[PDB]
Parts: sequence; C-alpha cells; structure tokens
Amino acid sequence: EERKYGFDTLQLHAGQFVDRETKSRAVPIYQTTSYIFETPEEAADLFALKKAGNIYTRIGNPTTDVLEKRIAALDGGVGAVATSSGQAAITYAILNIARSGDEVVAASTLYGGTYTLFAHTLRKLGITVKFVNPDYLEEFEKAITDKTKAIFVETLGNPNINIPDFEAIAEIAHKHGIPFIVDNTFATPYLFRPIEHGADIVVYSMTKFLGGHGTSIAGIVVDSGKFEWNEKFPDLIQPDPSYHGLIYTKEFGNAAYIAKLRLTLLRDIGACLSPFNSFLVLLGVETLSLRMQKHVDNAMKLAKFLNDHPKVEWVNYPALEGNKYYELYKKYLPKGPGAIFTFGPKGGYDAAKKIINNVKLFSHLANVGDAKSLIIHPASTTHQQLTEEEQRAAGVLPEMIRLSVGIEDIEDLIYDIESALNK
Amino acid sequence: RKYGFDTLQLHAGQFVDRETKSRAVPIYQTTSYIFETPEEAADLFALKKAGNIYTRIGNPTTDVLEKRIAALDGGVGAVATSSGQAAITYAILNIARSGDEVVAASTLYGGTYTLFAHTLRKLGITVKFVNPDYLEEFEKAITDKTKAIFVETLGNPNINIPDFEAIAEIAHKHGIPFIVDNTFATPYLFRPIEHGADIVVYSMTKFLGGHGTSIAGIVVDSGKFEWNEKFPDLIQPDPSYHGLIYTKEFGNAAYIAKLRLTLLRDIGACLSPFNSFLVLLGVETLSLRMQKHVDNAMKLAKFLNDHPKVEWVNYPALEGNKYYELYKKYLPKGPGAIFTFGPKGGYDAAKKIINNVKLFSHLANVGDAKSLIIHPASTTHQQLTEEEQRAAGVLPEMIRLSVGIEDIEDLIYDIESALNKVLE
Amino acid sequence: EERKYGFDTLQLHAGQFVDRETKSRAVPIYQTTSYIFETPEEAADLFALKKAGNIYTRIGNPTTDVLEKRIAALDGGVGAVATSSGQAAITYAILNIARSGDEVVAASTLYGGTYTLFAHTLRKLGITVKFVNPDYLEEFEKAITDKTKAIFVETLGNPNINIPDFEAIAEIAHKHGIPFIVDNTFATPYLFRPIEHGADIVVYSMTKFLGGHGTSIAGIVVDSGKFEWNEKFPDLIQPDPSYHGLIYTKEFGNAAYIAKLRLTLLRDIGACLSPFNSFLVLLGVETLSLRMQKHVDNAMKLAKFLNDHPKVEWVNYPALEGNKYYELYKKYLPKGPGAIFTFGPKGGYDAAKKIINNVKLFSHLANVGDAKSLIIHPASTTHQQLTEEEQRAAGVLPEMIRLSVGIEDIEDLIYDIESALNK
Amino acid sequence: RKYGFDTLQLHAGQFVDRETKSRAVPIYQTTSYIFETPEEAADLFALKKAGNIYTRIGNPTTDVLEKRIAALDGGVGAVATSSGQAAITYAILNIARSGDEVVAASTLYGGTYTLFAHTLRKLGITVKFVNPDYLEEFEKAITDKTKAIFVETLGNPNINIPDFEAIAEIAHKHGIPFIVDNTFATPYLFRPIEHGADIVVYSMTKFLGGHGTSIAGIVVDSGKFEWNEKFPDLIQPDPSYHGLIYTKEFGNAAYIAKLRLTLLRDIGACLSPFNSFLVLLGVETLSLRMQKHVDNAMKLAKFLNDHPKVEWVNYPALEGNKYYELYKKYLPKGPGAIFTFGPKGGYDAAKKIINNVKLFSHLANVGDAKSLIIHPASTTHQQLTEEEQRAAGVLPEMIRLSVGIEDIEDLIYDIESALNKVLE
Ligand code: NA
Ligand code: NA
Ligand code: NA
Ligand code: NA
Repeated sequence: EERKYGFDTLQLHAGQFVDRETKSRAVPIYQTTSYIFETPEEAADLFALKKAGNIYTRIGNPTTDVLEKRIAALDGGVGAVATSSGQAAITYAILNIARSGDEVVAASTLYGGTYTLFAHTLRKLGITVKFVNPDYLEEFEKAITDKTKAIFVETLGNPNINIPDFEAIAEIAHKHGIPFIVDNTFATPYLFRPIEHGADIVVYSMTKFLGGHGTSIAGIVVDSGKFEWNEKFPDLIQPDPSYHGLIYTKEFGNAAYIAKLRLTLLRDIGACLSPFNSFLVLLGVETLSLRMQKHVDNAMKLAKFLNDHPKVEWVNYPALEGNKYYELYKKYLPKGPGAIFTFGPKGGYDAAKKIINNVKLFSHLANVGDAKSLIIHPASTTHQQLTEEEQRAAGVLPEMIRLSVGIEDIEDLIYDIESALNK
Repeated sequence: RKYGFDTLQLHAGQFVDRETKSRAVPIYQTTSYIFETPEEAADLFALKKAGNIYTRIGNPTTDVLEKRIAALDGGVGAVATSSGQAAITYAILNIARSGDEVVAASTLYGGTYTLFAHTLRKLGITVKFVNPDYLEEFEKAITDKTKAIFVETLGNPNINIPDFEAIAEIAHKHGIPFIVDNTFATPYLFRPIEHGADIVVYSMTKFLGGHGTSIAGIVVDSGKFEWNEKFPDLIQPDPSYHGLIYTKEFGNAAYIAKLRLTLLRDIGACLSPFNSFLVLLGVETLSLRMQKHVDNAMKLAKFLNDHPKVEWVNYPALEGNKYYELYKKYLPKGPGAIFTFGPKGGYDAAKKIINNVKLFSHLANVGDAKSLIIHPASTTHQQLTEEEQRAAGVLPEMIRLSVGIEDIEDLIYDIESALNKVLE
Repeated sequence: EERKYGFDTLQLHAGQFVDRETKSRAVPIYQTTSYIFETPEEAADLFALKKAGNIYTRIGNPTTDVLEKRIAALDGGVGAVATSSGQAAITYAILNIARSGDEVVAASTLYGGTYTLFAHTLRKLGITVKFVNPDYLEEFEKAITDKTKAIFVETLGNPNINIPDFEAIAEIAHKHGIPFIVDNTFATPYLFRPIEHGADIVVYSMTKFLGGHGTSIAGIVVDSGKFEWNEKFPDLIQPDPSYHGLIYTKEFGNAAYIAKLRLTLLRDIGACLSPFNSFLVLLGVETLSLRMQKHVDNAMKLAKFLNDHPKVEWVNYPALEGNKYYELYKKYLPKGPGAIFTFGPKGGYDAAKKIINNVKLFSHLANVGDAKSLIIHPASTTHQQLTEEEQRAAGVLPEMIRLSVGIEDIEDLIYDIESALNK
Repeated sequence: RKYGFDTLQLHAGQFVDRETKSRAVPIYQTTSYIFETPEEAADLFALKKAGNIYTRIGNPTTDVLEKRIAALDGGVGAVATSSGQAAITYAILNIARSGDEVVAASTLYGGTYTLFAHTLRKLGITVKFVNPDYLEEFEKAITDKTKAIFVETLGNPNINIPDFEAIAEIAHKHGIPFIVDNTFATPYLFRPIEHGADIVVYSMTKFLGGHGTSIAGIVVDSGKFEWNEKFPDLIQPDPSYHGLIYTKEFGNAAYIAKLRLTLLRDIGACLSPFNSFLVLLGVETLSLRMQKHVDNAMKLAKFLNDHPKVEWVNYPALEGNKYYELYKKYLPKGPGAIFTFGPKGGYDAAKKIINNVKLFSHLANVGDAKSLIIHPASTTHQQLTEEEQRAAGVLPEMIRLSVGIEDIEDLIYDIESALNKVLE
C-alpha cells in the first residue's frame, strides 16, 4: 500500500534511494563512465537487458537515474531519459518515433532552437516537421498525414507564451494514433503536467526552470507510458535488430518509448547528461515548486506592472486579463502560465534595446528559467535563426523583450524594469 | 616555435581568465553568459562576434578542452560532445543528411557500428561497412552519396590499424573526408590528421579523459578538407544562419564551425563543462598515461602472447601481428593499450579469466587508467549479429584488455593468476 | 546612489559579478589552487596586501568570495570568510579573537560539536569556554572575566531550540567590550540577522539551511564590522608580526576581524572551503528565503501537529503557544523560529527509537537544514559526546527526537510522523 | 603479495560501491548518511560500528583518498583535511596542546612557518625552529614539552633534505613522533614512514593532487609510533568520547583515529568530497607525473646549473649540492621537482626572469602539472622576517621553480629565453 507523496515531497525524494554502500543522503555524483560487472554472465545479462543495472553512463547513470525518475514522478510518467540538453531531449523525443521520411506536426510557436532543429536539422535527416499555428486546432488536423509521427508543442510558446489547447491537440494526435509531445520547459511539472492533459511524451530543457540555477544544460524526455504504440511506430512494436529482436512494447510494456529512447538514441547518439549536471539539476528540482511558485508570483506581478506601465505598448502574459490564452492559462496553468512573458515597450525595437541595455538586475543572457531574472530580445537572439515569417509565426516581434522572471524580490525586478523604462 | 605535445596537453587552449587569473580551468558550470548590450547579443547570435552565448553551443571550460584536443591533433578546432557516440554522430551528421552514405570500416566499436547500421540508417544515412584490410573495399563501397570514410585508429576490439594514408587518398580522390575515430590512440599515439584524416573523433570518455569518470566526445576538424559540392551545407548558404556559408565565414574551420552551429546547437549533444574539466584533468597527463598504457600493454601483450594458456593475442605490436607494419608506420609509440587475447579453452576459459581477475576491472570502457577487461562478444559488441561481430573482429573467446597504468607486475600477476586457474 | 536590493535579490545576486572573461552568468567553480600573478611586483603586492586579488584558494577563492559576500550581504555584515565547516567557522570565529589563556562565554545550549569544540578542543588550546544557561542573562554577566573574548550563542539551541535574548546578551557582551558571536545556523539570515540584534560576528554551518541540500559541509564567519576592537583583542589592534606589522583595524577598518580571520586563521590553519562546496552552497543560498519560508511553514505545521498529538508528551518549538521562547521567537524570529524542533513521544526513549525507526520520509541522519526532513535522537547522536549534565544543559533529553523539518509536502511529513507515532 | 605503487595509486582504498558498481569513485557530495536504526546511529556515534556519520568526520570519497595515501605511504590510515595547512595544524594539534612544543626545521613552507610561529603560538604551542642541517639542533631544541619533530621532506623552498632517519632517532629517543611534510616528494619519491616518520602530512594541493585544482591536506599515520605519556590524549580516556582511549580502541591507528574524531570533527578542516575526487584523479597518475616532474626538474636544474646567467641552482640532485648524498639516500628517484636558482643580477634579474617566462606560470603553488615560478622572498615566505626567510633558505634573488610535466624542451626554452633577456 505505497504512499502517494505530494509534489514537494517528490521533487525532493522521488527516484532517490539511499545507496546501500555509503547511505549518503545526497545523491552521489556518480561521475563514472563505467560500472563493474560482477561476472561475465552479469555483463552479458546487462547488455542483453536480462538484468537491470549500470552498464555505462552514456546509457544510464545512477545520479541521472534519480533525476529521470524524479521528473517522471513529477510529470506522472513511467520513465524519463535525461539528455545533454533540451535540444537533445527534443531530438530524441522525435527521433525515437520518427525516421527519415516521417513527419511531425509542431506548433510554429517554438523556441528558435527547436524550430531550427525541426526546420533544418531534422529536415536534413528526412524528418519533415510541418509547422502549424497552434491557435488553430484545425491546422494540427490539416497538417497530419499518414507520415506524421507526433504533434509537438511547447506548453508556453518560447516566446509567444501561447498555451496550446493540450487536450484538444492531444485528441487530434490520439485520433490519428500519434503521440502528443509537449515541451514543458516553460512550466515544469509544478505548473503543468502535460501527461494529465493528453501529452504522451513530455520533454524539457532542464536547463531552464527544472534546473533553475542557470548552471547546467540538460534535457529530459518523459514518457507518459500512456500511448499505445501502433503500426505508425514500427520500431516500438517490431523486433529491434540492434537488440536481437527485442520488441520495446513487449519487453518494456508502457515504458516502450522511453526504454527505446535510452537503448537506441541515448546509447547510439549519446546525447547523455553528465551525472554532475544531473546532480545540479536535482538540486534545482529539490526546490522546483518553491522556485516555480516564486517565479510565477513574480512573473504575475511584473507582467501586471508592465501591463499598466505607460512606456509599455503590450505585455504578452496569459495571466493578464484579455490575453488570448487567459482561459487556457486558467484551464491548464492555473498556478500561473510560467514566469516567462514578453512585452513591447513604446518606442519599439529602439526602446527594447534601451530597456535591455539599462536593466541592472535582469541578466541580459540567452536562457530562461534561471532563478535570476533574465531579459533578451528574442528577434535578434533566441529566434535570430528564424526567417522574419518563422519569427512572426513563433510570436516573435521586433519590439519584443522576453523576460524570464526570476525569484528576486519583485520590488527589485519592478524597480529594475521601471528604471530601464524611464530611460 | 611550437610547444611539445606534453606542454600542449597541459596548456593548449588554456588561457588565464582575466577576471580571477585562475591557473586551473574554471568549471564554467553555466548555461548562459551576459550580453553587455543588445547589439552584442545580436552580434553574437549573428556570428558577427566571438563570445559565449550558451553552453549548449559553447562553453569556456569546454573550449579549453576543444582547443587542447585540436592542438594535440593539429586540428583547426574541435567541438566537444556529450559522448564519443555524439562526436561520431555529429562528425557524420555534419556532412551527411538523409540519402547519404558513409563508408566505414566494419572494425568498429559496437556502439559506432550500431549507430551507423541502425540509428543513422533511420536518419536515411546508409553506412556501408567495408573490410578495412582491403583498400579496394573502401573504393568499392564509395558511391556519389558517400560523404565520408570512417575508421577507428585501432578497431574496437579488432585492434586493426587501417592504412590511414591509403584510405585518406581514397576518400580524398572521391572528394570526401576521412574521419578517424582516434579514441584508442589519442593524439599522443596517433595524430590521424598527419596521416590523411580530415576529421578526428574521440570518445574522450576513454584514454583522453583517462580516468573513467566522464563520458565525452570530441570532433576535431583538421581544417584541411576542401569542402566541395558533396557537402552543400558547408559551401552553400545555410538558411538557419541567414545564408551564412561555412567555408566563406570560417574558412578552414567550416566543418567544425558548422558542427557547432548546426548539430551541437540543434541536437545539443553538448558536454558538461564539468566533464570538460575532468577530461582536461585527464588530458593534462595524456602522454604520461598513454606512454604507460602502451608500455604496459606491450608487456602484457608479450606476456600473454608467450603464455601456454593463451591461444592468441591480438596486438599490432606483437611480432607476426597482421598490423605490425601498420603499427610501425602509424603508431610507432605503440598501437594503443587495448588488445585482445583468446585463452585456450575458448569462451568458457574467457569467462573463467574475466571472473578470476581481481585487479582488472570487468566493466564496459577502455582507456581508463585502470586495467579493464571484458568479453566484447557478450558486451561491447553484443548488439552486433555474429556476422557483424566477426566483421568487427569480435571472437567468442576474445577477451579485450584495456591495459591500465597499474604496475605491470600486478597486471601480469592478475592475468597470470587468472590464466593459471584455467585447466590445460 | 547604489540600489538597496531585497533579501530575495541578494540571496541570488549578492557578491556575484559577471566575470570579465566569459560573462558566465552562473558563478564559475574556480576549482583552482592558484592564480596567475601578472608580475613579480603584483605577486609581491598581493602577498603584501597592497593589492586585492587572488593569491591562493586556501586564502581566498572567487567562487567562495561570492558566497562570502552573499552571506555577508544577507546578514548585513562587512565581510565573511567561508570555512570548510560550521565547526571551522566557529573555531575560527573564536580563535580569531581568543588565544591560549583566553575565555569565551558560551550558551550551554550548543550543538554537541560546538560544545565539544568549546569544552575540549579549545580547552586543549588554552581557551576556556565558560558555559552559561542562556535563559539567565545574569549567567553571561557572571561568567565574563577579564579574559573573556566573546559570548557565543546559537540563534536556536541545537537542539534546545532556545532563543537567547540576543540584544540583552549583546548588551552584556558590549558592556564588557567583547563581541557577541551568534551561530545563526538554525535560522539563516532569512529568519534572523543577528547583526541587527547585537551580534558582532555571525557564524553558520552553511552545511545546514544555508546550503540547504545536505550536499556540502561549509561554514562561514560573518563580521558585522560593528565591533570596536579594543585592548581585549590586541591582535586586531596591534601590529601583526606575520604581516610586517599590519594592524587589522588600521588596514581593514571595520573589516579588521574578518580580514584577520582570513589572513591569519584561514591562511594558517587552512579550514578553507572548496570552491565546489561554495558553488553548491551558493545554489542553496539562491533559494534560501524560499526554502527557509517553506521550512518554517512546515516546521510550524508539523510542530502544531505534534503539539496536539496524543502520542507526543511535548514539542519544543518556540512558535508553539506556551513555549518559554515564544516571545523571543516573536521578537527575534518572527518569520518562524527555524524549522528544527524537538518532541518527546509518550513512551520516552523507547517510543523515540520506534518513531525514528518507523519514519519512512524523514531521513534518520546527522544533519539539519536539509531540504529533506531529518530526524535523529540527539542524546545518542548529535550530543552523544556530551556528559549527561552537558546534554541536560544543552536541552538534550533521552526521549527527545529532533526534527529538521524539510520542504516536503507538510501532509507527507505529518503522515510520516503520524504513521511512525501510531507504531 | 602487495600491489605496486602504480597499482595502489589507482586502486588503493577504492572499492566498487555495492549500490551502483561505479568504477569511478563517486563524489559523495553529501553532508550526511542515513542511519538504518536509532541503534545504528547510536553505535556509529558511540564508535561501536564503522560507517558514515557526517562528511565533516568522514566521507566515502575522501575515505578512498585517505586510504590511498595511507597505502602509498604505508601508513595505517590518513585523514584528509581542507588544506595542507590544516593537515599540519591537525598533525600537531592532535598531539600538542597549549603549553606544548614542537621542534620544526626552520626550512619550512612560509605558511607552515607562520602557522608554527604565530597561529600555534597563540594556541600555546611553541614551535622551536631548528637548523635541520644539524641533528644536534633537533636534540638541543627538544624539551619535556616537545610533542613532535616536524620537517619537510624538501624544504619549501630551501630544498634541503633533512636526515630523516637520524632525526627520527632523535624524536623517538625523546618518545615523540617525527612528522614529515612530504608534500614536495609524495610517496612516489619518498615514503617518510620508511625512514622514521611516524606521521606524514601533505599538502595534497601540490603534487599529490597534481593539477592545481584542489586545496587539500592529509595526515598519514604510520601507525608505528607508540603513544606514551607525552601524548596523554592518545593513551588516556577522552572525556569527549566517554573515556575512549585511542590506543585501546584503535591500536596502531590511535593517532589518526583521534585526529579524525577530535580535530577533524571539532575544528572541521574537512576536505570536500569533490576535492577528494579531484585529488584522487591526480593521485591516479602520481607516479607518472612525479617521474616526469623529477625527470624534468633534473634536466631543468642541470640546464640552469650550467647556465652562464644563473649564479646558483639549488637542487639536491645537482653535483655538489649539500643535500646530494641525502637525495641519493632518501629521494633516489629525484629530490622532488621543485628547486630554486638565483640568476646573476640577483633579485632584479629574478624579477626580469619571472616577468619574462611565458610557459612557467607565475603563481603561488607547487606541484602542479604546470611549471610554476615564483620569488619566494616576496610571496610564499613574504610573511617571514629576513631572519626567518634566511633560516628557511629563502634568498632575495631566489626563484623557485616547480617543474611541471611540460616538454622539458619548452621549459628549458622558456627559462633560457627569459634568462637570455637578462643582460650579463
Ligand atoms: Na550594457
Ligand atoms: Na566475479
Ligand atoms: Na530502520
Ligand atoms: Na608579466
């Protein structure tokens, strides 16, 4: 009769077992490549997948395992695989179910890096990502073909801060027998558990809020385990010749996708996470709810402040009255639609430049989801790779300042942004 | 006036940071870097200015290691990756897209083989495995889709030494780069770029890192390969960078620039700055470790080669080894520190030995300071078919030793004691 | 006209400057022993203290410097020196102003380790620590002699959870021209800034709440800079022969004590903190307010829960109605008297053993101030070194369970402790 | 059947953790460790049971390093500390209380000298500095309060080699331990315990760690010293442990047990598990690095010893060096890799050289892989009076080189180029 722990317990404990050797309370940093095999048979068994155990950190690492289990536990997934980066998580999440010739439907409202991965890198690997305006559920529907393997959206458009109608998009995905992949980087499980809202697979840049401290690039893929792998995902339901005819759904049941992702993509492409990074991201995850609550409390107040400020044209934050995504925010992200939002100063690009140049507390850097408040001009930075049209479709605007509202004293954030605005 | 290898392994790429004057390479365990101005942020993203943008793309700790490996290999630049697998993936994906082919030696690390045969196959990249013993096979396998020839310096675990220069001439004849996975040699024992490689990849996990702590890969660009129409993504405007042409913007660093700006940035198989730091600590002693590794490997290989309980020992430096002359030509300091042997009594004896060694670590790795042992057929190359294993030089009785820097007398004793427990 | 940032901003930003080299937003881990000297003159200048700069990590490290400045900024001190441990902080805090033949007055209500340091280790170095019942201000007064160099108390007795009357004890210390040293480990600057309440010197086990994640042993000494070093502290006001007649108060002004502590004790005894530890403790400090707020919110609810529980004899938490320290809690620790408190089950030692043995979420380990909830029986563990009398005086009791209430879901903590109590 | 040094430096103290089977030593960056039961917690605190209690007291990563250094030195045990200074402090404070004396060579690292002369003096410990050249001075300085003789293996920066065995006989005659700070040699070059040391201390910061990353110290207990009435705290009930007698509970490990249980626990100059991890990575290559260090040092010392712009070179392995025979006797592999030289043109030339070297790192450290240079009189020993500096063998013109593992040709070139810039 196992205990159902709360989020705040899970973010601290989940996936974390006291190692039998040292009884270390902290998750050891298993900064190891390798692990002893007690016997040839055990080694053969580990590689044959006949026995669970550590083989090689590229495949699996006991530090990272904590983080994987922890995020899976927070999202309510069966499993997760940490990656070297959000981008690697996204890459893996797609490549796990999409091969050359396959298609993915993605919101156009993506982080520039995902957009580029989708538009360019995956394109070159024969994966055609069809970008849809996520505001138009029919566009998901229209873009799906026999070749579509997934719908991919961000919980909160980097940096459109649009909230896809997850359950509606999930319905579309599931109607077509394809998984719904939600990049939940902007929300974290604390603000949004996409699995509860139809996501089959959640990915994160753990770089951002999950890690929370701007220290560690990291990604993770969380498998809901909810998705029935069908004939559109032959590699999940057919003998994998690289594992002597292992069938992921047969061997791993509902964990097929995440098992495959580890056994195929993590192992083969090796976008593995450093155990050190895992450890640092774990230290972030330990305070995730606390951070995220402060982040969203601050984001609300900063967004409300900017929303009423006479030198600000607009503020794009779902929680602001009259935001297009307000009701989606209330439905899906009731704790607050993340802590990243955009605003357009009066004076446009030139005012934006001046603001970004005159904030002293906001950190002008390429990141979101640091405990520290971050500012950037997506058009020239995060989404610089996108064509004007792709930027436009990603919700990028020339005057747009993106704020990742940190957990600083809101009064300081307001003061900082106010002082910058008054210059 | 160039610094010697031993100096470079300690110093190359490592600058005293202007802030702290740290002698050690700081662990810049950061995601992000301040942009002084919106103009600077724009310039950085527009590649108008060098600087730190985001650790997925580049990191000053990792930069040291990249520059250092690039310096040791005599490459223009390098990009570190989360793993050797990612380095290999990136090395290929940088220049191969769906529809493309790569010619690879069959004598690969199982994981590379599997990446090539399966994962890349799913990305529309057909790796054609050739028998690297036969230069004609490289030539034969090349098509107008081939984008590279890929070999390991010393096949994991065949310990074959491709005829690098001859293979390089084939690649180059075909206007394709020769990629050498130099994991087993490190630049100390072999600098593939001096022998026709255009691109070197390492699992820095192995000897470069040397301590079994850190998964890491790197791709080193020789800078020598003239990217041609077979690599449009290097010589044609990149729509992801507003029609940047890598060869135009980066000259000889086109490949490695692209690899960072496209694959590292997009797929994000980035190395942890901490891993970079640890690998650096390995690299600092690379020549010392590798010299000891090879001194030990030779002794152990000689010991086992003479041993009444050992059927065979496969190490190029052993008299009569097929690859002996290639070892003399290409790895004169010693053909790495990994070799295989087959005990008399075959697989069963192999298991007894692996079970009986106390000092050798039974684990999946090579190129630890620690002596490692494994049975590749059931582990490292377990994913391969019998045929693939055979083509990879994996044999059922085969024990792979990664000869560490322990006291050779202990390693000999350990293996001797284990052997001397297997009945005649 | 520099900005007065809030606590939450400071815990994130204070002491942290973007390095000119890399512009890293995260505090680099300057895991270096050494630092380049541009010139013999610069090296000579650094060692002669004619120039600030990095010399050697044992003395100073730019990662640790952030943490030092940050804690100094949170406490409102002029400076801090991080140490390898709380114990080293305490050792240094004392040895910086007390030599063989000198005395210190300390509350008997100490962490066993401090008690032992005081009672034994310092005794052997000719420093006689006179232990007073801190409930009796007259006892501080009585125990002070010509030889007394300091009064030392914990903000919240480990594990008595007594609150000394800081300002009253400060008055006694200052009346005798000796500094008041407050071990603020249990509170952190978030709950209590001893410098605002008469402490001249604050020490912490940063191991505990400041670090917050149970990863890193670390201590720090924070100098208020408020204390006028007088003839009782010759080494602060007279030429230091180890620095060619440097006078700390002359060279360092109000930072004399902390400067000396670095230049003499840190340098000479070298209880220095790893830059890595500094980095990890910084990651804790970044969420300090958030953690501490959750900790105290949980501690209150758990203490209130245990305080009403029919299998609990007593709960010692200042914030519980009728606790002796309630008004001291309201005066000094209004945000909550830390998140560590003790309770005596009914059934005494035997029930305590059973509880400690049957908690599944509480971690039975020697630490406090982890994000994770911790449990231990001080009498047999943290204070095991103390004689029955010293334990008694430290507020240790045979039936006493000490809880470090973590930031888990209070419902889980309650459930855990309730389930343990019902066994 | 003992493992060789090279094996021990890689393996000693390192066990495969039962949980993960990590080959690498995990970084147990933990404060705390679960007690399975209140009984277990009680037993651990009551020292009825070995196990992990709290990282200030003991840590499984650090344990590896402690055991490893203890293994390399042939000690019973070791306790790592935050620094060499803390190791020295602990080594002394473990056996000296206020009122006690220590006899130390004057030829000390400035920081030790200063700890001894000032910090310990404030704790009522009178360190009597003797001229280690003259065995009689050790004898003369000993009083019934002396608790130890303390010397460095190779004086920082006098590079004098005490006559360890002769000094050990003096200490032992007086029933006091001989503590050798073996920082400059490491167990690879000198195992003081084999030459009469009872306690060895290191700055692991230096050669043991070898990479300039991590401040660390260790105290190694030979286990050989029979604690007597001059050490009541080792042979009398410890009131802090309910009358535990260290010699009774820990036998030959009394000292090192006490040091952990009293000084480490109470003063908490504990090493970061991360530092332990990094130092371990150094130690893994200790023999390799130290061999290269000494090979390089000899070459550099010979180069400078023959150099027309160098007045003197102080390195025991140089023909005519006062300590040559002691080098032959005690450090036959080479008297460490730190030496001094005085350029012709004295201090001014010294500054020119220090300013002019490009490869040598001007910084305060020794025993980095990197070659280091400094002017001790103005840096490392700056805190000492002229007299103390002189008694420490510090000279105004003196340049201390910590000869790294760079290519000797680069180091020679670097110093040659710098010298050849100083006018005759
Ligand atoms: Na600016
Ligand atoms: Na076995
Ligand atoms: Na139990
Ligand atoms: Na200079």
